[PDB]
Amino acid sequence: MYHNSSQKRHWTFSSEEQLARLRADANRKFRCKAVAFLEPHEEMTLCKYYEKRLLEFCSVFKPAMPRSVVGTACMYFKRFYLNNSVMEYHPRIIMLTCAFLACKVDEFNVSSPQFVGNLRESPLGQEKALEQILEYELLLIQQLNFHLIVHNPYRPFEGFLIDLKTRYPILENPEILRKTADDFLNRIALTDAYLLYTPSQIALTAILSSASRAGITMESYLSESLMLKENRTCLSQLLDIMKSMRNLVKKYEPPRSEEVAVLKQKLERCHSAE
Amino acid sequence: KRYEKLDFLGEGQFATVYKARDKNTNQIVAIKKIKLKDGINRTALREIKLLQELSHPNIIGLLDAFGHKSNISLVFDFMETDLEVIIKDNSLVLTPSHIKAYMLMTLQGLEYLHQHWILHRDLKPNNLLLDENGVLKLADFGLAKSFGSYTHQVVTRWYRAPELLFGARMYGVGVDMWAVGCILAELLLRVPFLPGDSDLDQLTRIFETLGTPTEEQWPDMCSLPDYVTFKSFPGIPLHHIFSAAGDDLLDLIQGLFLFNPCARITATQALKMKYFSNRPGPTPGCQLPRP
Amino acid sequence: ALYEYQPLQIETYGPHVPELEMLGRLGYLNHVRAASPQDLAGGYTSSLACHRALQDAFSGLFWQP
Ligand SMILES: CC1(C)CC[C@H](Nc2ncc(C(F)(F)F)c(-c3c[nH]c4c(P(C)(C)=O)c(C#N)ccc34)n2)CN1
Repeated sequence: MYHNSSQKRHWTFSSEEQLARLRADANRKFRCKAVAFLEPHEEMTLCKYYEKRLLEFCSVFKPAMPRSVVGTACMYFKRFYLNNSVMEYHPRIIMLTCAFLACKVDEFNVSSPQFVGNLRESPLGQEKALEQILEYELLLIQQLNFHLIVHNPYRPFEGFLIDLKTRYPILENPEILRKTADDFLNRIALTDAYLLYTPSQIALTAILSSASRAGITMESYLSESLMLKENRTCLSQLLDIMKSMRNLVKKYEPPRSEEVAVLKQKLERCHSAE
Repeated sequence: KRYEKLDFLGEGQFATVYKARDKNTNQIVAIKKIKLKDGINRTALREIKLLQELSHPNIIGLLDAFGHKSNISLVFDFMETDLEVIIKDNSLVLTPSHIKAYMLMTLQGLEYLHQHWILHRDLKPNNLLLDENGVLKLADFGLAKSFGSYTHQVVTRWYRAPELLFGARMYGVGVDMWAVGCILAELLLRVPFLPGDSDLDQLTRIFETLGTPTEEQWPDMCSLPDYVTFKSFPGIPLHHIFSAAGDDLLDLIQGLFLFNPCARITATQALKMKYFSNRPGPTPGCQLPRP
Repeated sequence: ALYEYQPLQIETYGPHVPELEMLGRLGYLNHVRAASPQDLAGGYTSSLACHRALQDAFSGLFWQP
C-alpha cells in the first residue's frame, strides 16, 4: 500500500530543487570518477528521450504488457537517472533492464527469449542486448535500492472513478473523464511528478484536470465527499499540490529531435572512450 | 560481501539457505542464495519486492540483497526455529495457550499481510519461523502474491484448501485461512491433519474427515474447473477429531475449515473470535517452547 | 494477559475508506465487476476488487513530502 511504501518513504522528493540536486550531483560525481561530457540539462534531455524510448518499447511488447509494468518500468528509469549518469550507464540499455525487471516484479511472466524478441534488431543484437540486460539487472536493482514495488496512479484512478460513480452524482457519469484524465496521467508521466507527488494526488489531479477541461468543477467532491470542509487547510494543501502538477505538465517541453541528435553523438562518444 | 557463511541451514527448490554473520554487526542473518538466461530468479524478486513493502513484527524482514550478474543473495534475520519443528517435537507439549499464541501471531502477520493485499500462498508449519524472542514470522514469501486484482498449484498439499484442489484460479485470504486451519489442526493433532498424496487423495481426506460439501455449504463449488463429485461422507465431528478443543476453538476451527472460502473466517474475523479473547492468555513470545 | 482485537491503526493520509461489508450496502459494488461463480467458489468477491481500488485512491492523497 502507498501510505507505508518505500516509494513514499524514499522516492517522493520534497521538490524539484531536490531532484535537480541529486542529478547535478551524479553528473559531477561521474566527472570526478572519470577524471580520476554532457551538462546536467543534457543528461535530462536524454533521460526524457529514453523515457519516451521505454514507453515505445513497453507499448509494442508482443505479449500485451500491463500499464502497471509500463509504469513500473518508467519509474525505474526515472529513479535510476536521479543518482546515475547517462554517461556511466547507457540509457538505451538501462531502459530494457527497466522493462525486464518490471515484467518480473509486476508478475508479468514472459521468458527472457520472448522479452528480447521484442527488440527491433537482428538475433545477434537480441542476444547481445539480452546479455547486457542480464549484466545490468542487479545494478538496476541496487540503484533502485531494492525498492521494486511502484505505486502507479492507475489503481488510484480506478478507485476515484468508483468513488465518484457511487458518491458524486453531481458528475453524472464519471467515466466520461477517463480518456482526458488518462491523457493527463500520460502527460504527468513525462514530468518529474512521479518523483514529487503521490499516486492518488496524480490520479486526482488528472481527474480534476479532465473535470476542469470539461468545465465540470468538482470542488464539492473535495470539500464535501473527501470531507475537506472539516479541514480547509488540507483542502488548500490538496489544491496547492494539484496546482503545482498542472504547472509541471505546463512547464514540460519535449526534448527536441535536432538537439537529442547532438547529445546522442556526445553520449556515444562518452561511452566509446574510457 | 560483508558476510561470513557459518552453517548450511538447508536447500530447497529455489535457494540454498545459510546461517551467516555480517562483518558489521553481532546479529546473525540467514542468507538465501538463489540458484539459476532468465536473469535474477523470480522467487528472489518476489521476496525482495514484497518484504521491502511490509513492515510488521510477524513478517520476516529482508535486511539486504547482493549478488553478481544473474545470481542474488537475499539476507534476512536468522530465525532459530519454526512451527514444523515445534509440531514435530514429540517431547514438547502444546498447551492451548501456546497454540493460541502461535495462531495469534500467524493471524496478526496474516491480517497485516492481507491488509496489504498479499496472500502468503505457502503457509505450512516450516514457513512459520520463530525468532529466539518467540515472535513467529511469516517467511518464505517466494510464492506470496498480491490479491484483489493466480494458480491452483500453490500451498504444499496437506495445507492446500479444497478450492485450490478443485482448481481455483482466483481466491483470497481463505487459502491462507485453510492453511492456518491445517496448521492449527496439526498444533492439536501433532501430525498432518490431511496427509494426502495427490490432489485426488487430499480432496478424499478432506471430505472423509470434514464431510463432503454441498451447494448449501459451498454455493458455486461445482463451477470450480477441476471439480468432480466425491461420494457423500458424513465427516468426523470436530469434537471427535479435536477432543481437547474447547467449543471456542471448535468454533474457530469450524470457521477456519468452512468449505465456502467466503464464509471461512478472515484473519481479522478470526482474531475477533472469542477463542483469542478467552481466559487462557496467548503465551508471551518469551515463554513459547524453543524446540 | 488476555488478547483483545485492536485494529491496525496504519495512517493512510487519505479520505475514509468505506468498510468491505458496507460496499454493497453503500452501493460501491454497482460500479465494479461481479465476481463470477468460479471466482465466488474460489472465495474471490467483487468487494475485494472494489475495496482495494478505493483504498488505493485514498491512500496518501493528503500527504506532503
Ligand atoms: C531447522 C530450523 C527450524 C532452524 C534453522 C532455520 N532458520 C532460518 N532462519 C531464517 C530463514 C529465512 F527465512 F530468513 F530465510 C530460514 C529459512 C527460510 N527458508 C528456509 C529453507 P527453504 C529452502 C524451505 O526456503 C530451508 C531449507 N531447506 C532452510 C532454512 C530456511 N531459516 C529454520 N529451520
